[PDB]
Amino acid sequence: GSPEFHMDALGPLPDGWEKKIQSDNRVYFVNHKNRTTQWEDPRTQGQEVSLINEGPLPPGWEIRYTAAGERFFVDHNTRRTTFEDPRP
Repeated sequence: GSPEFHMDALGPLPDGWEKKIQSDNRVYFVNHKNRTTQWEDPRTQGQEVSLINEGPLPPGWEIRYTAAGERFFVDHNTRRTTFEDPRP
């Protein structure tokens, strides 16, 4: 009797951030602790450094998972999805 909710409730609201996806595939973020909004993924706004300091996944990029269970990368600069590219 598994609930049709909280399937992957690790991503949405982990500690402060709140991620809501837009039909463009742009996730909005709202961190309520520090009060900040971020487009696509929180690439430390312009600085693009905080999630670069130990982040081999979220440099304002997105993992896009296909139903088969494959995660790709997504960059908003060129509007690209790709197997890898930013960091292994």
